Amino acid sequence: GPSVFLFPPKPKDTLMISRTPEVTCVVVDVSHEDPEVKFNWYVDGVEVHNAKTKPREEQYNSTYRVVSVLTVLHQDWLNGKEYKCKVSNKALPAPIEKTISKAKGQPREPQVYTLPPSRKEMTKNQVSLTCLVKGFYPSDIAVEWESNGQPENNYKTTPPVLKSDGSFFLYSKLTVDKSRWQQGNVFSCSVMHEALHNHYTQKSLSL
Amino acid sequence: GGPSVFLFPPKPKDTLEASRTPEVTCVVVDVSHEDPEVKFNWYVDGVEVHNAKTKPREEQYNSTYRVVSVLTVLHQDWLNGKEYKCKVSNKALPAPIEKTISKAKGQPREPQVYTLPPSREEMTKNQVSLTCLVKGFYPSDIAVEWESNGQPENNYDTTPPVLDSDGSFFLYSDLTVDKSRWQQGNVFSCSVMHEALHNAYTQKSLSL
Amino acid sequence: DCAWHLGELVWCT
Ligand SMILES: *[C@@H]1O[C@H](CO[C@@H]2O[C@@H](C)[C@@H](O)[C@@H](O)[C@@H]2O)[C@@H](O[C@@H]2O[C@H](CO)[C@@H](O[C@@H]3O[C@H](CO[C@H]4O[C@H](CO)[C@@H](O)[C@H](O)[C@@H]4O[C@@H]4O[C@H](CO)[C@@H](O[C@@H]5O[C@H](CO)[C@H](O)[C@H](O)[C@H]5O)[C@H](O)[C@H]4NC(C)=O)[C@@H](O)[C@H](O[C@H]4O[C@H](CO)[C@@H](O)[C@H](O)[C@@H]4O)[C@@H]3O)[C@H](O)[C@H]2NC(C)=O)[C@H](O)[C@H]1NC(C)=O
Ligand SMILES: *[C@@H]1O[C@H](CO[C@@H]2O[C@@H](C)[C@@H](O)[C@@H](O)[C@@H]2O)[C@@H](O[C@@H]2O[C@H](CO)[C@@H](O[C@@H]3O[C@H](CO[C@H]4O[C@H](CO)[C@@H](O)[C@H](O)[C@@H]4O[C@@H]4O[C@H](CO)[C@@H](O[C@@H]5O[C@H](CO)[C@H](O)[C@H](O)[C@H]5O)[C@H](O)[C@H]4NC(C)=O)[C@@H](O)[C@H](O[C@H]4O[C@H](CO)[C@@H](O)[C@H](O)[C@@H]4O)[C@@H]3O)[C@H](O)[C@H]2NC(C)=O)[C@H](O)[C@H]1NC(C)=O
Repeated sequence: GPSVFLFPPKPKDTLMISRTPEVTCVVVDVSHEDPEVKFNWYVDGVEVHNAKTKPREEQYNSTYRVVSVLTVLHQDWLNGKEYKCKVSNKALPAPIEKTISKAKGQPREPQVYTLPPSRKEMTKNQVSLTCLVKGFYPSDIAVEWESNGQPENNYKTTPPVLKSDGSFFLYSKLTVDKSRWQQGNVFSCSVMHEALHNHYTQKSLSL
Repeated sequence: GGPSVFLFPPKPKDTLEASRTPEVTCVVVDVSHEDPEVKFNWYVDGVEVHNAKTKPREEQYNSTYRVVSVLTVLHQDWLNGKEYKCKVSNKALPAPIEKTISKAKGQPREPQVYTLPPSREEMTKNQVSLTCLVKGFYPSDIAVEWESNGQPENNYDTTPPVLDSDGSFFLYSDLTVDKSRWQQGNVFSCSVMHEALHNAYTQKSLSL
Repeated sequence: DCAWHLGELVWCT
């Protein structure tokens, strides 16, 4: 019958106190005949009652997709409390239970370095500004670029790569006009990660 | 249902290094026990070829067999864009399954290769990172290595390619070395293999 | 000790 998938909140939502993180319990292959689903939610084995069901959606293979959403607290999440979804349905001999938590293990702090473009790059119209973020754990991170308090348009971040010491690294590349670089403009690399002080840090780069 | 086919390319490094063996790889899965026989036909630009190596049935212990056929390609042929077709026949399919793969199509672009020293800030630690930025290349097939004094440097990690906003690709490679070695002035080299470079090869040095 | 990100509040100790 139905299958259950449990999904974590977005990294930023857990890190920014001004945002609302949520775990999502997704039930697929719910039938046209027994469409009723009952969710039970537990936080470290203690039942909570604040979840809300999203509107039910019919798929093309004519099953329903049924979804319960639970608001979690930043620090509970960050402290690694366990969230359990219990799904009941008549097509189901017994209820299905899935459990989610933050990635297990001792967090490690992102070492963050800015790197100026190569001299050999000064030939081209555009130069590359490089932010190296390394030795972090877990891999939940956000990395953005800014100048004079404004987000920069043209940058790309590599996905996190697992190093052989068990931590992650990535690089973010900012592409700007040679002028802006050359005329002293200050650019900033911003990182969010649970293990940074205030989940934040900012490193700057200019000529 | 019936069998499913997956057709895998050779490794970029394999297609770029003459001493290496590039292979196209046709994998048939979900072969039943009651109908285990599988026929492979291989084509290169629509012309059938006869020298693929097909391996015996492999028991998967999940009610199915897995069967693999491996085609060795000529480097120059993969590099010049020849198409490779795997056609798979089995009694549980209504019709045979054909899959085709080739090198990505698009105007090849030369990789810009820039080396970047460790940050001043990194000098408080045992080990520093040496960076190789490789950008603007197309297609995404590429290989990156590191060396110092004619000897290979193994302690590195390279990001997969990332699609850049101008439709070209970039990646970075981090060679991580004992700080002492950097401070000595020791010369390190970033090596890049890619089709659009002269000699499919380039070497940019990095030192103090 | 508050960190802010583009005018948006991240975290205070
Ligand atoms: C009938 O049809 C349905 C689906 O309908 C079809 O969908 C596709 C296939 C179309 O082409 C059409 O045919 C149809 O419309 C079938 O339902 C599917 O069943 C699969 C199981 O058979 C199931 O596979 C499992 O998926 C997991 C990942 O799912 C992700 O990612 C995919 C995209 O990659 C996405 O489609 C899913 O919806 C889901 O997306 C995530 O949702 C979460 C929760 O909402 C999001 O995060 C939250 O959301 C908001 C943001 O908006 C907020 O931030 C919240 O705080 C946050 O929590 C998240 O953003 C989404 N991610 C992405 C990437 O978009 C896999 O992990 C899982 O793998 C695991 O389990 C496997 C076992 O099956 C193992 O093999 C494996 O190793 C792992 O253990 C599965 O692969 C599909 O998800 C499911 N599809 C959908 C749409 O629900 C159904 O099967 C079919 N029935 C039949 C009989 O054919
Ligand atoms: C019964 O079991 C089999 C066997 O599976 C194993 O054992 C079982 C018991 C389980 O434990 C499995 O986890 C085990 O793997 C099951 O067979 C599987 O069926 C899947 C389909 O249901 C199929 O999924 C497709 O995978 C594609 C990628 O496959 C990669 O990557 C996975 C890891 O992600 C890896 O497991 C595969 O082996 C394969 O790895 C690549 O293999 C090639 C070939 O060797 C390598 O290329 C060669 O490498 C050599 C060196 O070795 C040399 O360099 C050659 O030059 C070179 O060609 C390559 O290096 C390997 N890559 C990596 C990273 O290792 C996906 O692309 C594909 O995606 C598609 O899926 C959907 C549509 O189908 C779409 O959503 C999507 O768009 C894509 O189109 C599929 O997910 C599994 O690959 C397949 N596994 C194997 C081992 O064959 C079988 O299903 C199961 N049946 C039942 C009923 O239970």
